[PDB]
Amino acid sequence: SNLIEVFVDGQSVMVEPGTTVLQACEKVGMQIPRFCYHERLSVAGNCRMCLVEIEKAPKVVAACAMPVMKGWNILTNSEKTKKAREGVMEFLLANHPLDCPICDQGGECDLQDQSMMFGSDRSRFLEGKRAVEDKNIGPLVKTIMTRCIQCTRCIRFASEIAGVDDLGTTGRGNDMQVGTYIEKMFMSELSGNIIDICPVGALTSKPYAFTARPWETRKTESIDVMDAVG
Amino acid sequence: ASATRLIQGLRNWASGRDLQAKLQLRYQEISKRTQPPPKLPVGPSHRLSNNYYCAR
Ligand code: SF4
Ligand code: SF4
Ligand code: FES
Repeated sequence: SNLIEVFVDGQSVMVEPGTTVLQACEKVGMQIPRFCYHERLSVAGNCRMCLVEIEKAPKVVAACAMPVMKGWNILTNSEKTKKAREGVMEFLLANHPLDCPICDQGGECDLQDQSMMFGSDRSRFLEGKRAVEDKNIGPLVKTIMTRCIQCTRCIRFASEIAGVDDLGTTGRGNDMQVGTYIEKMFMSELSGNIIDICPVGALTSKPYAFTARPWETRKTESIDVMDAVG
Repeated sequence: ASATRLIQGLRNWASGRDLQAKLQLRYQEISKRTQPPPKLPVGPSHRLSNNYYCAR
């Protein structure tokens, strides 16, 4: 009755047809690591972290936006899956500056967690390390676009939820500045939400900026006020 | 050290172990400080093109 079997590590499970491989792995409990996927936005494929070795094929394919054919067998813990993840993680950490002391996401990074739990232990790339000059987006959001990994998630969030259309990719090669061209103060509603969209420390809060670091705090239940929805 | 031979002989006679030879007051073979700086070798990694973290 409209269910397709996937063999996640040999374990069979039923999946609604048309949905992604990644939702099947999250159904059985697996987390394939991801940087450009999010469970509220459209599914672009620009981060290359979601890869998986599907059997009987010489080519590793993505799992952020893969449709599910009948009767798969998914290997999330094979050899070249780990080699692809270590390779892509070594690619990401080249043009990314040493700011982990002063970056505002010491406890709440994503490069740090996934670089521990999937990445290499030694680096390379002795020269290089380009630098992008920052902008001044607004007095609400502090912005250093050097840490921007060009993951195209603020763009999709803006253009598909904010509806404002004031963010864009510019350029080619390494030189892809994600930002706003005309030096306009990007001011709209929900612009405070963009500092949790950005998975790296590139779009942080302006008044908060250098007052804590997220392992010292303790987290507490509460309810929204001054809005009728809560 | 810094003693005459009479009390030296009294030391070596009260305990016939040749106390003048080794006495646990070092004068010479204190290790000469301000040593040269070391260059630490790195073991079974920084070996390029084969250090696969999937392996080890
Ligand atoms: S986002 Fe910040 S904490 Fe994460 S790797 Fe970059 S500089 Fe370090
Ligand atoms: S600013 Fe942040 S969310 Fe936007 S593309 Fe760069 S890393 Fe991604
Ligand atoms: S999740 Fe970024 S490439 Fe599939």
